Amino acid sequence: QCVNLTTPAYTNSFTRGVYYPDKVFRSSVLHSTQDLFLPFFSNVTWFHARFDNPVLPFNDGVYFASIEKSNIIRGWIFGTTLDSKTQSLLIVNNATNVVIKVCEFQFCNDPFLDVYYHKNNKSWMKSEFRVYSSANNCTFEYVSQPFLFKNLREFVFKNIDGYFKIYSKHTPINLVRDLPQGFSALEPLVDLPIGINITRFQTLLALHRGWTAGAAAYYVGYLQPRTFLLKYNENGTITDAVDCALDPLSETKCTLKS
Amino acid sequence: SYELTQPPSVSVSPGQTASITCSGDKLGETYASWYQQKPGQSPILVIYQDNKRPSGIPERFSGSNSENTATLTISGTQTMDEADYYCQAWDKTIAGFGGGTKLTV
Amino acid sequence: QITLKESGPTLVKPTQTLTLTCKLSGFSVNTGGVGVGWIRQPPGKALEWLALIYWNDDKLYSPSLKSRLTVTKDTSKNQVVLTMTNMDPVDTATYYCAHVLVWFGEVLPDAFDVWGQGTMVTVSS
Ligand SMILES: *[C@@H]1O[C@H](CO)[C@@H](O[C@@H]2O[C@H](CO)[C@@H](O[C@@H]3O[C@H](CO)[C@@H](O)[C@H](O)[C@@H]3O)[C@H](O)[C@H]2NC(C)=O)[C@H](O)[C@H]1NC(C)=O
Ligand SMILES: *[C@@H]1O[C@H](CO)[C@@H](O)[C@H](O)[C@H]1NC(C)=O
Ligand SMILES: *[C@@H]1O[C@H](CO)[C@@H](O)[C@H](O)[C@H]1NC(C)=O
Ligand SMILES: *[C@@H]1O[C@H](CO)[C@@H](O)[C@H](O)[C@H]1NC(C)=O
Ligand SMILES: *[C@@H]1O[C@H](CO)[C@@H](O)[C@H](O)[C@H]1NC(C)=O
Ligand SMILES: *[C@@H]1O[C@H](CO)[C@@H](O)[C@H](O)[C@H]1NC(C)=O
Ligand SMILES: *[C@@H]1O[C@H](CO)[C@@H](O)[C@H](O)[C@H]1NC(C)=O
Repeated sequence: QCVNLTTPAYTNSFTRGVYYPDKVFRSSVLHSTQDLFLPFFSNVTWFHARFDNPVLPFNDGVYFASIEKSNIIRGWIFGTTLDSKTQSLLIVNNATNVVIKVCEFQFCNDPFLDVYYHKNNKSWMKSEFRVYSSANNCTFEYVSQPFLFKNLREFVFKNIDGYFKIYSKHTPINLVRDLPQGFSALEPLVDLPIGINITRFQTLLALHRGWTAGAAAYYVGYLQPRTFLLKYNENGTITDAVDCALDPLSETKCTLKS
Repeated sequence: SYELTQPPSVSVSPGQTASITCSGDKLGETYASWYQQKPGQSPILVIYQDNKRPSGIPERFSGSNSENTATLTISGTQTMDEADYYCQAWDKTIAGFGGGTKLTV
Repeated sequence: QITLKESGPTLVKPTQTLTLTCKLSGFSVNTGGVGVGWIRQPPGKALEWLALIYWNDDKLYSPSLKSRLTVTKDTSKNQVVLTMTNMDPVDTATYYCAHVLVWFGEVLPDAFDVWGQGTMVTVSS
């Protein structure tokens, strides 16, 4: 079922990629924490979906964001060799549910979902699934509700002590082709007790027929071990954050807890 | 319901091509489908999404949809193709079947 | 394979309520993308669509009959039940249930691939 159809830019992520570091409720407080966060005012790699779906490094954790209207980006593949030799993690959002599996998958040279559209540009139907040819020795399976003006979706992927932890946020965006300037904290989505080695990942697109895609783009950044001062409002929501390693002004604010 | 008109009957000689039309208001915007019903039996899907056949349906059956008119064509019509043919179209979740065309051979 | 089986009363009186049950196999009513519709066919006449239910309990009804039609599904028995009230002699027909192909995103009905055998219901005194 594999189709051998073959032939970046950077943006400024001002104050984004911050997530609730734990599950402890806090309010009306400035709290200092140390964890893996996206550095402020960093160079985030910008890809377009003609589509770009290369294999990217995972490093110590991945900040992933997408802007789209037609729901082209459906999921991700995480692993090492990304073939039948090792276990790998497949996260895909289908028409009704999100399917998360860990198996010895044999992925296609260029994996994707094969869909077609109605005469209108809102409805769609599946034709086939062209991501892998096999899925042997499955160890983990989880099914839940889908992860899903353009739609902005942000995810943070961490892998600590065997747990693949996903944080997320979904907001509307009124920009044409870039990330918003402002602050928004990501919330815990799911904790997956998997126990596998991840060094690389790939983005899965829904393509249609040879095969093409509509207008969409996504951004990839990386997390670093940095100190942040998080501002919790009266309702316990983080409304601001200071990157203590950004500049001398932030250092002063973090030192004085203000 | 959705308004959808068919001819009352079609009559061809064996070996000829039968053509059954189906006229609506918005068939140029939505998808049409066709069913074949024999006497005493439930209808069988022959064409869906304008021109796609289900597995098991003979290559004799084809069709199209343009200018708000949909058609079903039977090439090399056999005497075993005698049946009442119906067209269907959905207007944004509003169903509608045609009156049905009696095809004789 | 996929199959559907209609059952229920084959005779009701005027002003009585008819209940028809569609017993299905090969798929579950709780499975995404699944829908089951009801269609009737009076003797010598064309098919008329009545209603269909989606796996997510969303429902579509024919505007002209909506006021008399209720559709529910049994999530344990894999059965779809149609209730049609206040029937008149003119409502005599063969009733069918069938599988519905469904478009996603903006959810729409497409076509009926697998049909049941159908059951004849007469309305008379
Ligand atoms: C999107 O993915 C989900 C999860 O894979 C799909 O739901 C699953 O669909 C399969 C059928 O394709 C169901 O299998 C059935 O399992 C029962 C036993 O529980 C068995 O008796 C049946 O014969 C059949 O094997 C599966 O249970 C179901 N899982 C869940 C959680 O619903 C979903 O259908 C996919 N969406 C689309 C549009 O395909
Ligand atoms: C796709 O091309 C690669 C070479 O880049 C080859 O190794 C692989 O076997 C091909 N797969 C198919 C299905 O043609
Ligand atoms: C981002 O890249 C630009 C060059 O395109 C460079 O001038 C700038 O200093 C870089 N900023 C960071 C934080 O790396
Ligand atoms: C869907 O998009 C195509 C390309 O822009 C357009 O030609 C077509 O008319 C659109 N469909 C509808 C119902 O407008
Ligand atoms: C499961 O792994 C073993 C090796 O430990 C392998 O021999 C077996 O074939 C695998 N199962 C499947 C279905 O491939
Ligand atoms: C993951 O695999 C890479 C080689 O692909 C290896 O260098 C690294 O140490 C492995 N990590 C773990 C936790 O096994
Ligand atoms: C806290 O929640 C209340 C509603 O319960 C809202 O009126 C108030 O503005 C919120 N405070 C902040 C800082 O958002």
